[PDB]
Amino acid sequence: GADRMSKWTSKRGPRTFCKGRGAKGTGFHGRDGKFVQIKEMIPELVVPELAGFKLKPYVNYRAPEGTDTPLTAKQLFLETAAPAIEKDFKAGTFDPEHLEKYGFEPTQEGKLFQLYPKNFPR
Amino acid sequence: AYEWGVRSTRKPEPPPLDRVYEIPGLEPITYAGKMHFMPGLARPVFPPWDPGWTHPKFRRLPPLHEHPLYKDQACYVFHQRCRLLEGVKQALWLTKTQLIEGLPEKVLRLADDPRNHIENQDERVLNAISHARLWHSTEDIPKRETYCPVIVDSLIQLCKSQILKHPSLARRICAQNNTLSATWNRESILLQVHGSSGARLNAKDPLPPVASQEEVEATKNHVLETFYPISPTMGLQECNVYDVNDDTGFQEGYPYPCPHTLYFLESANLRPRRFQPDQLRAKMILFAFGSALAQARLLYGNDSKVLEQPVVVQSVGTDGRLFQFLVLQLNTTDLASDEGVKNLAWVDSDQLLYQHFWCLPVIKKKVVVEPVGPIGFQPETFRKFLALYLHGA
Amino acid sequence: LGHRYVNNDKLSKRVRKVWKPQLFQRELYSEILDKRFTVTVTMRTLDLIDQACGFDFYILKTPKEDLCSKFGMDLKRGMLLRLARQDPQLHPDDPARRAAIYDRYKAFVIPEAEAEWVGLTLDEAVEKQRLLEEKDPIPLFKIFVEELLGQLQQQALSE
Amino acid sequence: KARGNEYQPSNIKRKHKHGWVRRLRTPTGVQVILRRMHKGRKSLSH
Amino acid sequence: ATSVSWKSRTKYTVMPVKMRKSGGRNHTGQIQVHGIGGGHKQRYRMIDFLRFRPEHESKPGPFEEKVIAVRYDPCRSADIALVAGGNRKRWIIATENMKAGDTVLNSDHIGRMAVAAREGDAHPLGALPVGTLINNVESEPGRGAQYIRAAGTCGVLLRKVNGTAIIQLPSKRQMQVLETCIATVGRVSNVDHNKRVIGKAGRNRWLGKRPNSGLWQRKGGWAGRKIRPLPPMKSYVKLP
RNA sequence: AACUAUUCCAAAAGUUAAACAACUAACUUAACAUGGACUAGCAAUUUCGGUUGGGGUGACC
RNA sequence: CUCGCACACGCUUACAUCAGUAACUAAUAAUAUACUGAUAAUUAACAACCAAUAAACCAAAACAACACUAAAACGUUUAUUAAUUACAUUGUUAACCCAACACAGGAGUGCACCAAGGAAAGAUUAAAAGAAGUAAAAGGAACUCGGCAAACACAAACCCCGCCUGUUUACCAAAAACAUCACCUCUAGCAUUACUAGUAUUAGAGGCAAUGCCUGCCCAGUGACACCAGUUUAACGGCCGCGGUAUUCUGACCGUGCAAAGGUAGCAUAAUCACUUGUUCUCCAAAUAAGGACUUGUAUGAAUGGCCACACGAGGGUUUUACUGUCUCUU
RNA sequence: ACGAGCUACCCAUGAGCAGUUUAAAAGAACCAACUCAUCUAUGUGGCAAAAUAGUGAGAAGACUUGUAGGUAGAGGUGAAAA
RNA sequence: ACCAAAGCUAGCUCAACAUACUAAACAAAUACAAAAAUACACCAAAAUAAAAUAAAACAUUCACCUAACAUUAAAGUAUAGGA
Ligand SMILES: [Mg+2]
Ligand SMILES: [Mg+2]
Ligand SMILES: [Mg+2]
Ligand SMILES: [Mg+2]
Ligand SMILES: [Mg+2]
Ligand SMILES: [Mg+2]
Ligand SMILES: [Mg+2]
Ligand SMILES: [Mg+2]
Ligand SMILES: [Mg+2]
Ligand SMILES: [Mg+2]
Ligand SMILES: [Mg+2]
Ligand SMILES: [Mg+2]
Ligand SMILES: [Mg+2]
Ligand SMILES: [Mg+2]
Ligand SMILES: [Mg+2]
Ligand SMILES: [Mg+2]
Ligand SMILES: [Mg+2]
Ligand SMILES: [Mg+2]
Ligand SMILES: [Mg+2]
Ligand SMILES: [Mg+2]
Ligand SMILES: [Mg+2]
Ligand SMILES: [Mg+2]
Ligand SMILES: [Mg+2]
Ligand SMILES: [Mg+2]
Ligand SMILES: [Mg+2]
Ligand SMILES: [Mg+2]
Ligand SMILES: [Mg+2]
Ligand SMILES: [Mg+2]
Ligand SMILES: [Mg+2]
Ligand SMILES: [Mg+2]
Ligand SMILES: [Mg+2]
Ligand SMILES: [Mg+2]
Ligand SMILES: [Mg+2]
Ligand SMILES: [Mg+2]
Ligand SMILES: [Mg+2]
Ligand SMILES: [Mg+2]
Ligand SMILES: [Mg+2]
Ligand SMILES: [Mg+2]
Ligand SMILES: [Mg+2]
Ligand SMILES: [Mg+2]
Ligand SMILES: [Mg+2]
Ligand SMILES: [Mg+2]
Ligand SMILES: [Mg+2]
Ligand SMILES: [Mg+2]
Ligand SMILES: [Mg+2]
Ligand SMILES: [Mg+2]
Ligand SMILES: [Mg+2]
Ligand SMILES: [Mg+2]
Ligand SMILES: [Mg+2]
Ligand SMILES: [Mg+2]
Ligand SMILES: [Mg+2]
Ligand SMILES: [Mg+2]
Ligand SMILES: [Mg+2]
Ligand SMILES: [Mg+2]
Ligand SMILES: [Mg+2]
Ligand SMILES: [Mg+2]
Ligand SMILES: [Mg+2]
Ligand SMILES: [Mg+2]
Ligand SMILES: [Mg+2]
Ligand SMILES: [Mg+2]
Ligand SMILES: [Mg+2]
Ligand SMILES: [Mg+2]
Ligand SMILES: [Mg+2]
Ligand SMILES: [Mg+2]
Ligand SMILES: [Mg+2]
Ligand SMILES: [Mg+2]
Ligand SMILES: [Mg+2]
Ligand SMILES: [Mg+2]
Ligand SMILES: [Mg+2]
Repeated sequence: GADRMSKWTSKRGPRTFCKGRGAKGTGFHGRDGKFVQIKEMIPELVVPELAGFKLKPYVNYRAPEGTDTPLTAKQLFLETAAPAIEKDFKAGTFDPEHLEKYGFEPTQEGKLFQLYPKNFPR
Repeated sequence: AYEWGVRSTRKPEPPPLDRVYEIPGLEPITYAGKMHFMPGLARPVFPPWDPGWTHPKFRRLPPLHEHPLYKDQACYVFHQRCRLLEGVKQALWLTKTQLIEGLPEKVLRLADDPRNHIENQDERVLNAISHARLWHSTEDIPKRETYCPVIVDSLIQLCKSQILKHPSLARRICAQNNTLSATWNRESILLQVHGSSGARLNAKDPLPPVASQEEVEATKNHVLETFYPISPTMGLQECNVYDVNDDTGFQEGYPYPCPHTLYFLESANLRPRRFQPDQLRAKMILFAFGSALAQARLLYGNDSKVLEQPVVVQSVGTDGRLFQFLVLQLNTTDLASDEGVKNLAWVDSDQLLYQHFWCLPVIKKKVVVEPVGPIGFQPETFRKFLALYLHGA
Repeated sequence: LGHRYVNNDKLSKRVRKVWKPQLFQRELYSEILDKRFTVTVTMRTLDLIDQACGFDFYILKTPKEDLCSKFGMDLKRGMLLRLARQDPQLHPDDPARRAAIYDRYKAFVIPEAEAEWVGLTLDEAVEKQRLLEEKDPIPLFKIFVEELLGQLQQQALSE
Repeated sequence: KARGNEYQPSNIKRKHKHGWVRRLRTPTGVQVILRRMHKGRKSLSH
Repeated sequence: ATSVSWKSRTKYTVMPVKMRKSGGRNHTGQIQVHGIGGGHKQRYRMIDFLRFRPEHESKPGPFEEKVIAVRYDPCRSADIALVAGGNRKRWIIATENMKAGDTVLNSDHIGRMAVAAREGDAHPLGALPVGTLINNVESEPGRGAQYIRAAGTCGVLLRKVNGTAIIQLPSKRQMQVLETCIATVGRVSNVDHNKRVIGKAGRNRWLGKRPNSGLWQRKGGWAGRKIRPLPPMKSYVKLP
C-alpha cells in the first residue's frame, strides 16, 4: 500500500527522479552536455586574519553582564545623525532637501548591498 | 487550396479583449495591481517586454535580414549532404563538363604494371576486407558506420606501404574536415559549393594534366544535355546569407598546397540515409570541382579565363562494398557562357570490391555450405584504387 | 428556469422546463461615446431603447437593476464620465456638435467623484481604493528628522 | 487466476493519480484536500 | 482527457512524415467509430490535391512536370507518383498507366479548340472534350481536389452548358460545376484493387480493422432491397 | 420530458410591384438561433387485482 | 538436490560490526539475514539531469547482394545565434517486491547450466485407513455412464457439428457458442481533433459464414423507403383444404372452397414435440448404441441460409489392432 | 465524489521467439523458452479467498510481454459470455 | 492460590455571556512527482437540487429538507389540495 507518511526524496523514485537535498545550483548545462560552473554563483567565504587579535570563544565569569537594551531605529538615529544635524542646524547650514551628507540614502538600487530587497545572504 | 495546419493545433487566438477596453475615456481596472490573476477584474494588456540589458542565450532569434553578410541575391549552395535529383547530368551542367566512361589511360597503365603491385595483393586485400568487415570489432556483425571508414583507411595503408619503392609519396599529407568555399556564377544562377568533405589527401606538387589537346578541342564541340522540366538548381540550398570569397581550407603559405584526392564515405546504417550511387557520383563531381576552382583562382586569380595550365583533382567514394572512381580536369574559369571549352571528368562507376560477405558460416541441413568470408573478389577495383593513389609518382 | 405540467392539466406529468430569450446581433450607435458597438440584445432591449428615445438615453435613464449587465453599467460609467468632464476629445474638430450633444443630456450630469464609481463591482471598487491608498512606507530618517527639527526650534524659541 | 495481487506499485502512477498537483488541478480535487484539512488528516495527499 | 491531433505540420514536404493512428477514439478518448485499430505502423505522404499550382506567383503560365517514380501508398487505395518541376517536388495521385521518367502537363488555360487529352494532363473542365474520363475533381475553382480520388475510379464529363460543366461521379450521380475547375484526365491507378482477395482474418487485422461485434441484432425495416430513383443533381454553382 | 434528427407556423433579416378589373398581397432564407407545434429515433416514470384443498391453466368475483 | 549472477521497476536500512537474548520475531530449538541495543555505512567513470530556428534529403529492417507486402522504430550535413568559467546536483546497503504470514502463488530484461546457489529426514516405531510411486502368475476392457485412470501400447477406420489458425463465461461451461476469409443487403457526394489530413474499387450500419451446387413461391399484414400513391423479403415474416374418380389400395384426372402465395430443389426417425426402443439391413454369442437404406418432417427446408466435400478439432459419437491392476481378484 | 497500478479495448514507446523441417517467417509441420488451461488425482479454514502433480493445446503470430498515457457507472469496454 | 478485582482523575456535555469570526507557528522550502532558489506566458467558467419516504399501490401531490426576522395572539382560522 506504498508509503504515504514518509517524506518524498530522490532515494525513493525511479532513475528519472532526481530531486536535490536543497544545496544551491552553481551553474548551468552547456553545449557539450557537460556542466558549466559560474565562478560568481559559488559563495566566496570572506575570512579575516584572526591571528593578531585578542578575543576568545568564552568570557571570564566574574566579568559583568549589562542592562539589556535592544537597539532601536531611534537610538541609532541619535548616535549618528543627531550630532551632525544639530551641528548644522545650529550653524544654519541645514538643508531639508539633501540629507545625504548625514548618511541617508534616497534609493537602494545604486549600492552593492541593498537593504530592502536584500541583495546579500550574510 | 488545402492548407496544412490544423486549427486545433495552431496556438489559440488571444481571448477576445475585455469589454471595458472598448469604452472611450475610461480606465479599466485590472488585476495587474495585485501581480496575479483574479476573476472579477479585467485582463491587463502589457507592452512587449524589454529587458534593457540583452542576454546572449535568452533573447529572441535575430531576424536573418539584419546580418552584415545578408544579400538579396538568392545563392544556391551545395553542401556535403545535398542530393541531386538527376545526379551526374546536373553535376555536369553546373560544372560545365563532359563525361567520359573509363579512367584516363595514364592511370590504367599505372595500374597494369606488375611492378606496381604490393607483396601479396590478393592476400593483403582479402585480409583488409575481412578485417574491416569482421575482425575489427568485438561484435558479431559490425555496422556500416564503423566498417566503411575502416576499409577506406585499410586500403589507404596498403597503398601507403609503397612509400618504400617510390619515395615521392612522402610529399603528401592527409587532412580532415576543412572549410571549402567555391563561389561561381553560372548562366545568371549563382552557385556556391560550400562545406566539408570527409578526408582530403593533399600533395606538395601538382598533378600532371591527363588529357591530350585533341580531347580539349573535342570538348569545345560537345552539347550539354538538358533536363527540361527540372531546373538545374534542384536539390541545392537556396540561401540569402553567404560570403563570396574563394576559400580552400588553408591559409596562405601552406606547405602542401595542391589537392590530390578527395574521399567520400557513405557511412549510415539505413538505406534512405545513404546516397544513391548516382547522387554520390554527383557529390564528388561538384566537390572535386570546387576543390579545383579554389586553386585555379589562387594561382591565376578571379578573372574568368580558359586555362593554359589545367588543374587536376581526384575523388573516390564508397558504400564500403562499392567504389566510385573519379578524375577531374578543370580547363575553364568562365562558366557564365555555355558556349566555350568545357571541363573534363572521367568516371569509373559501380566498381564492386567484393560481391557479398558472410560473418557467420551459413548452414543448410546441418552441414556447412558457405564458409566465413567474402564471396568473389575483384582485384581490379583495388588495382584502380592503387593507381589513383599512385598518380603522383 | 422552472417546471411545467404537460397539457396544463394539473394531473399530468411534471416536467423541468427552461425558457430562453431570443438573442440578436445588432450594432448600436452611442452619441456621447461616438462609437458603434456590436452587441447581443433582445427585442425587449430594442423596444426599451425605442421607448426611451435614444441608445445613450436608455443607458443613462435606466437603473442598475433593470439593465442587469456589467457592460451596460460600463457604458453608463463611460458616458457619465464624458458628461462630468465635458471631455473635449468627444468631437475634436467641432465644438458645435459637442455643445449640441452635451446639451440634451444635461439632466443626468453628476459630479466627478461620483461618476467614476458608478458601474463598479465590489471587487473593482476594493482594488481601486487599494490603489489610491498605495504608499511606500516612509523612511524613519524623515520622521526622526522632523521630530528633531521640532525639538531644536522649540529649544531655539525658548531662549 | 489467483487474485489479490491487484496492486502493482509504481511511484510514477501513484503520484500522477493521487499526487498533490493532481488534486489541485480540478475543483473537485481541491474539495478533497479541503475535506481532509477539515478532518485534520496527517497526510492530505500522496 | 485531451489529446492533440498528429495532423499538425505546416510546411509541405515530399519526405514521409510520421503519424499516430487512434483507433476510433475522439479527442475525449471515447469510442466514436467502432472496429478500428492496431494496423501496421504507417508513415504518411503529403499529397498535393491542387494539381494546378504555379511554383512562383511571378510566372502564372501553364507548366509542365516530370514523373520521377510511382510508389505504393499505405494511406490510400490509389498508387501515387512523385512529380518534380522547377525547384519543387510533390506527391500527386497517379493515373493508371503513368510510369517513371514521364512528362505531365498542368494547365489552367481554356481555348475554343479544346485539347487532345493525355493521361497525366490536368485541364480546366471547359477545355476538355465532352466524353472524357476525369479524376481528382475540384468542386469550387481554387479549392483543391476532393471527388474521384479512389483507386481505379473514373468519372466522366457529361456536358457543357452556360459556362458550366456537368460531370458524372463514380456513384453515377451527376454534379454541376463551373467549367473553370481543374480535373486530371484518366482512370486512377491500380484498377485491380477491386479484385484483391484478403486471404485470412489476420490480413484484415494488418489493415487496422478490428472484427465486428458478436451481438446478434434482428434485421429491421431499414433492411431489404430498396429501389430509389437516382437523386437530383448536385450544383455547386451559386446563382446570383 | 429531455436529447438527436425531420416537417411546419410564428419570430428575425429582406425583397417586389404601385397591385388588378369595371364606368395591401405575394414570394425569399447562409450559418447560428428563440417560442409553439408535428413525425419518428434514443429514452424517462410506474405497475403486474383477488379467491384457489400449493401455485399455474380453467373457473369465478 | 539443482532458478544462478546482474540490471530495471518496486521496497526503504529490514544490510555491516560489536554486544545481548529471561520474554518479545522464527509457526519448534540450536542461534540470528529477520527479534533488542549501541556503533557504523553506499565516494563516479555507470545512471539521471543534460539547445533552439531555418534548409536539402521519394528510396525499410531482415549477416542486405537485392527484394517481399502489411510499406516499416532509430540522423546527417549547411546556415543563424547558442552565458564559457577546475571541482554542480542527485541513485549507489540488503537475504528486498505484489499476495494479511520469513506464503509450494504472481513478477520485465541481459548473460550463464556451474566455477554459482541450495538440504527432501527434530528423534523413534514400522498398526489400520489416506496420499505418491515401482513390480506382478493366467487372462486382456470381462471394469465403467464412458478404456476415466494406467500401460512394454503411442496405430488405423467411420459418422455428427463447426470450413480452417483464432476468441469466450479471471474463480464450476473452451463448445456445436462468437469471430472469421467469402457472399450479400442497406446509408452516405464530403475538409481542418473522430471517421480522415481520407472521397463511392471509399467509409460507415448490419446479415450470413470459406470453397462447390444452389438460394424456389409470396408485398395481403408489420416495418422501411416513397412524407399520399407505389416500391421492397440475401426486411420482420409467411408458404392450404373437403368431396368424386383407373376392376382393387393409391389418384394422373374431376369438382369446389379459401388464400398474398399455397413449402419448390434438397435432405430426412436428424442435436428436429410426441408416437419411438418407427421398419429393415450391416456390425456383436447377444446392442434402446454406431453405420446404411426406407421415410408426410402434417412440428424439415433453402443467407434467422439448404444440400454435398478437402483439410483442420484437448468438440460429441462408434468400430477395429496394440496395450495394460481398469477388471476377474488382489498382492 | 473517488477508482482503468486488477481486468476489457485502445494510443505511444520498447523487448522477446532457440533448435528441426521446408523453394517459404506459409494466421504450414515437429518441439523448447514463452503463453495458455484440456483431462484426472490431490487439496477443500488448503502451499493457494482458484493452488500442486501429472497430462494437455498454441508456439513469426488475429503471438507474447515491459514502461508511460486514455476511455467512468443514466457510464465505459466487449471476436456477446449480459 | 492463580487469572483477576477496586479507586478518581484525564477530559467532556449542554447552555450563558462576549467581542465580533479561518487558532497556533513561519528561518528556508512549499502547487516539477507539494516542501526541489533561477526563463517568454496564456488563463479560466456557470444550468432549478433529487430520491428514499407519506398517500397503506402509484402516476398530480408528500411539512423540515444548508435561502436571516424573533416573541404573544389572530389560527391550525382564510385558503390550497388525485378537494
Ligand atoms: Mg496506505
Ligand atoms: Mg530515484
Ligand atoms: Mg531504483
Ligand atoms: Mg563537472
Ligand atoms: Mg485488496
Ligand atoms: Mg488507412
Ligand atoms: Mg494502397
Ligand atoms: Mg461484417
Ligand atoms: Mg453476428
Ligand atoms: Mg422501461
Ligand atoms: Mg416521480
Ligand atoms: Mg396476479
Ligand atoms: Mg394469489
Ligand atoms: Mg389447485
Ligand atoms: Mg392440498
Ligand atoms: Mg385465468
Ligand atoms: Mg513492506
Ligand atoms: Mg542487523
Ligand atoms: Mg522462539
Ligand atoms: Mg547492489
Ligand atoms: Mg517430521
Ligand atoms: Mg498403508
Ligand atoms: Mg497404491
Ligand atoms: Mg507399472
Ligand atoms: Mg497381470
Ligand atoms: Mg461392458
Ligand atoms: Mg458390467
Ligand atoms: Mg487417458
Ligand atoms: Mg490409444
Ligand atoms: Mg491404440
Ligand atoms: Mg471450430
Ligand atoms: Mg478479447
Ligand atoms: Mg470458468
Ligand atoms: Mg481467458
Ligand atoms: Mg479449446
Ligand atoms: Mg475449464
Ligand atoms: Mg457461427
Ligand atoms: Mg454466389
Ligand atoms: Mg454455404
Ligand atoms: Mg428465399
Ligand atoms: Mg408491405
Ligand atoms: Mg403495399
Ligand atoms: Mg434419403
Ligand atoms: Mg422426434
Ligand atoms: Mg417450419
Ligand atoms: Mg428471414
Ligand atoms: Mg428453422
Ligand atoms: Mg482448407
Ligand atoms: Mg476443440
Ligand atoms: Mg475428432
Ligand atoms: Mg482451435
Ligand atoms: Mg505380491
Ligand atoms: Mg493500464
Ligand atoms: Mg524459431
Ligand atoms: Mg504454425
Ligand atoms: Mg499444470
Ligand atoms: Mg502418474
Ligand atoms: Mg508442460
Ligand atoms: Mg503442439
Ligand atoms: Mg497443430
Ligand atoms: Mg491510465
Ligand atoms: Mg432505472
Ligand atoms: Mg452499457
Ligand atoms: Mg448469447
Ligand atoms: Mg407509498
Ligand atoms: Mg406502512
Ligand atoms: Mg411499493
Ligand atoms: Mg422532497
Ligand atoms: Mg381544483
